Amino acid sequence: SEKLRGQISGLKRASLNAQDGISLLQTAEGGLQNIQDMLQRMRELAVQAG
Amino acid sequence: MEFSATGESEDIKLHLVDNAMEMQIGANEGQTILANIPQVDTTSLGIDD
Repeated sequence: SEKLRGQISGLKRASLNAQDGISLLQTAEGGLQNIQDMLQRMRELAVQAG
Repeated sequence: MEFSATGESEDIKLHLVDNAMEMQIGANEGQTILANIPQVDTTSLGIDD
């Protein structure tokens, strides 16, 4: 009983930790998407000249 | 009247720089069109005198 209760509590804690982690990657992806969108306008205006 | 050659050489120096028209016609490097327009006037046509 003691071993199983310990494992159950650990599983619950890890379950919370995973979502705590995933939020960070979501934010980073959003920022990188903004940067990617900007670079294309830079390319278009660069090819404007010539 | 009498004419004669000077007998000694003369040096004249000429400076000259290229400056056609380049048009970008493609969406990448190298894709271009070159355009020239020669000079036109009385001196070029040879009727100035």
